[PDB]
Amino acid sequence: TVIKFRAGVCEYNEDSRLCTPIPVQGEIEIKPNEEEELGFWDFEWRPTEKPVGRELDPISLILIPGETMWVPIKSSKSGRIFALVFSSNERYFFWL
Repeated sequence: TVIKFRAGVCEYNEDSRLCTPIPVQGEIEIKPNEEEELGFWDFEWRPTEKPVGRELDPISLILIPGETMWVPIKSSKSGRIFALVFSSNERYFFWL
């Protein structure tokens, strides 16, 4: 049952090395893992909403409280960007 929801991603700037929220809203897709093996609510994102001059694409997101660390706030001035980082390079940032 790949359900669908509405959230946002997080673009990064190499000139300042920062992770701000993307102006595009797009949407996510709740998924019960590829075959309900890890019970991981795979969240598939995709440009299916109203963008703002920034063309994006589908981004497979994962949710594991026992593997990827949950980062709702990165100290300093920050609204609410839920970012999950594992250890190698599977670290994505999201904002609602």
